[PDB]
Amino acid sequence: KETAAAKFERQHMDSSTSAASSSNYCNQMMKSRNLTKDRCKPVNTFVHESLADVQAVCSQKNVACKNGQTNCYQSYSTMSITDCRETGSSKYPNCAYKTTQANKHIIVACEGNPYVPVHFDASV
Amino acid sequence: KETAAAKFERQHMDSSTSAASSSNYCNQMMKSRNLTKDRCKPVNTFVHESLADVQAVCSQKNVACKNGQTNCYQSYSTMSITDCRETGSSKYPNCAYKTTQANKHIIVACEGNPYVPVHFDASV
Ligand SMILES: [Cl-]
Ligand SMILES: [Cl-]
Repeated sequence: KETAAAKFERQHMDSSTSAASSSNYCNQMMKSRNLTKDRCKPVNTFVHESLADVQAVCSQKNVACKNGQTNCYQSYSTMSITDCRETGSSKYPNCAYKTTQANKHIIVACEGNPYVPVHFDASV
Repeated sequence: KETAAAKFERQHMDSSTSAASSSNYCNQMMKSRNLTKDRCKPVNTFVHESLADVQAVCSQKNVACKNGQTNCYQSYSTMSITDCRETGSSKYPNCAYKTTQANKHIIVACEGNPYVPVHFDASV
């Protein structure tokens, strides 16, 4: 079974680009990160910063998570991110995503020792 | 019982300002919109555009909702928004919120006739 930290990395980290460079970024990334296996994951955000920078958010601003838990942290700085969301034309096994690039603060839930990101809560 | 459309308006519309003008905006708005009754609502976004402009999103870009439903729409343009999230010092009945102002696309779930916003899903 995948650890929570490893699942966060697979679903939400893309440090190898500064930004989404085209409308096809999401289609490609959702497939390659194995997020379209038995169904199309409806919504998923990738963060274009180093793993270290994202891990560091866990000691930044403590804020409530949408679900009411208190282990969420908001990045002090904006980060480059890409939101991927299924379009109307999307139908498994032919998943289809809209790619929206933005520079926003991220909010992650953190857990464990080491205390690292385990869920992507939202961007602001 | 409050209708879904009316609840969306109360929780998410603030057309009377162009933007959050101070760190105390959220404390004031969460109280006045009755979002701290029996407990502090952990997270809440206010949109600083006209009601008409937000309603119009329901005929803009159809995208998946985070929960997998297909009745979400992403605004074509960015809008002025303020995210309110409880801080560590927050303890009912003394709720305390961090105010974060941003200009971002909004994503809302729409329902009904008229087909209007009933949930705020996320901002991008
Ligand atoms: Cl996500
Ligand atoms: Cl919200």
